[PDB]
Amino acid sequence: GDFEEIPEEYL
Amino acid sequence: ADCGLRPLFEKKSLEDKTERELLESYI
Amino acid sequence: IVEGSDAEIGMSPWQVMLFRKSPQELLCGASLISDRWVLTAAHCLLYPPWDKNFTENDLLVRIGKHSRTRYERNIEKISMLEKIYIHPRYNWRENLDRDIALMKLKKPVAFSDYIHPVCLPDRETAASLLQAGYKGRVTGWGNLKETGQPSVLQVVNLPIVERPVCKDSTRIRITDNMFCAGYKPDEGKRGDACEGDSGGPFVMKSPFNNRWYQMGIVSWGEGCDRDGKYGFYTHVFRLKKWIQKVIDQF
Ligand SMILES: COc1cc(C(=O)N2CCOC(C)(C)C2)cc2nc(NCc3cccc(Cl)c3)oc12
Ligand SMILES: *[C@@H]1O[C@H](CO)[C@@H](O)[C@H](O)[C@H]1NC(C)=O
Repeated sequence: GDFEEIPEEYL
Repeated sequence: ADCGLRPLFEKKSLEDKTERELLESYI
Repeated sequence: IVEGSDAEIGMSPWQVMLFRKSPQELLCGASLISDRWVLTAAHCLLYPPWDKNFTENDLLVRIGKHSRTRYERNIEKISMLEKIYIHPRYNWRENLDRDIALMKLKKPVAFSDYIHPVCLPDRETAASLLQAGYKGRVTGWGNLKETGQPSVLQVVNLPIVERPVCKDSTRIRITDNMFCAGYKPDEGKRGDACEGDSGGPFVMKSPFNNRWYQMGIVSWGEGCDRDGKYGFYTHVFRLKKWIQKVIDQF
């Protein structure tokens, strides 16, 4: 992943 | 009512680096 | 964006990133038009020739961003989609006529220094500003070149081009719902949108009321920043009856 991980709440 | 006025620019009466280019094109 | 520059902080606070899930990638640009509504290009969501058919749960909306890849803790806000609305006469079969869609957010986004809506033009705005030679501004996190990717949001200012010149640059049928922009070969200067920028805003700053209006939506180009080619933008004002209808009903 080129993108930094997003907080799990948004997933 | 406040659309299109940027907090860090118009709201503070600061201009960005290239908006004058747009204004100069509006002849 | 090809041959643009890094955005200033808070320069384009209506900029929205459409972000795909699984797999985590840039889907398209978009723009914030109220606390609950985001504007984009229909082809960002539905485009059968490329097997693109995104549903609400496939995508997130990321607002207030500057860095392309970082999670911008305490600055950006991440929103879920309630419903996508694509123009019913969007022409994906042919020339991307009416390349426009709306997305309603599940929850209203709080405005901040970095998050703020753009205005939509009325008839008078369009008539005053949508003139050959008048420049607008295109922003996005799309490719830096046709054939790499930016660290931060890119910005380029481009002139609107005469309708005949637009038509004569392409074999594609150009409709009244489109306008084109960019420099001519003899103008020396360069710049264009590119892959990943579709759906983002073409904005102009009214010299009458000093507000920013979204006049266009980044739609398509034949490659990116090619000599004698232009970018084609959805004419937002021409589609505003549809915009108004959707927001009024839903
Ligand atoms: C489906 O979406 C697209 C199709 C095509 C394409 O290959 N064609 C050839 C066949 O006819 C068309 C009308 C469908 C266009 C190019 C596209 N470019 C973009 N965005 C990047 C971009 C690049 C440069 C300036 C702008 Cl304003 C935007 O989306 C494109
Ligand atoms: C896209 O997906 C929707 C929802 O599953 C489906 O109903 C629609 O027919 C699909 N459209 C295509 C592939 O054009």
